[PDB]
Amino acid sequence: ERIKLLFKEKALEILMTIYYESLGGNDVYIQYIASKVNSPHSYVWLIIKKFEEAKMVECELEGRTKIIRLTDKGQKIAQQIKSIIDIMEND
Amino acid sequence: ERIKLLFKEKALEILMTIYYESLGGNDVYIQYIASKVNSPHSYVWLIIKKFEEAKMVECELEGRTKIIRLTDKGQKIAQQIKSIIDIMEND
Ligand SMILES: [Cl-]
Ligand SMILES: [Cl-]
Ligand SMILES: [Cl-]
Ligand SMILES: [Cl-]
Repeated sequence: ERIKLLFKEKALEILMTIYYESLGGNDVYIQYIASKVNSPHSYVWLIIKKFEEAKMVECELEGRTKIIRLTDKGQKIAQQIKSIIDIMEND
Repeated sequence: ERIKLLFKEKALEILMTIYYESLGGNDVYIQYIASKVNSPHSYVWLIIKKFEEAKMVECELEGRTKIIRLTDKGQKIAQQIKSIIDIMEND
C-alpha cells in the first residue's frame, strides 16, 4: 500500500516473483508467475515483453513452455527493490 | 518510460525532487516542488500527505510557507531509487 504509493503493483509483483523463484533455484515458467500474482496470463505476458524490451529479462521457449530469466540488469534492479520494500516495512 | 514500467511517475518525481533539492542545501518548499514536476499544487499536496503517512517526509509551516523534509526512512528510499534509475538508464 505504501508500496502502491511509489510502484506499479502488478509489474512489481511479477518482477519480484521472478527474482525469488530464480534465487530459490527454479526455472521460472510464465504459468508459475501467473499462479503467484493477481494478473491474468495475458497481462503477465504483456509485462514480461515490456521487461524484455527494457533488457531486464530474457525469455525462451522450451517446447510449449515459456521460461523467463533475469538479465544482470534485471537482477540488480530486483535486488534494490527488495531493499526498498524492506525499508518501507520497517518503522 | 522504463521508469513508468515499475514506478508511479508522478509520486517518483516528487520524491526525487525533494531528495535533490535537500541534497543541494535548499529548504524544500511545496511551491518549488510544483514548479519542478508536472502536477498541480493540489496533487503535490496529496502525495506529500501520503509520504507523511508513510513516515517518509515531515512537513511544517513557516508562516504561509509549507516546508518538506525527508525522514531518514524517506532518504534511504530515495537513495535506492536513484540507483535503480541509474541502472535502468545504463545498458
Ligand atoms: Cl536455471
Ligand atoms: Cl545478462
Ligand atoms: Cl534545511
Ligand atoms: Cl528522521
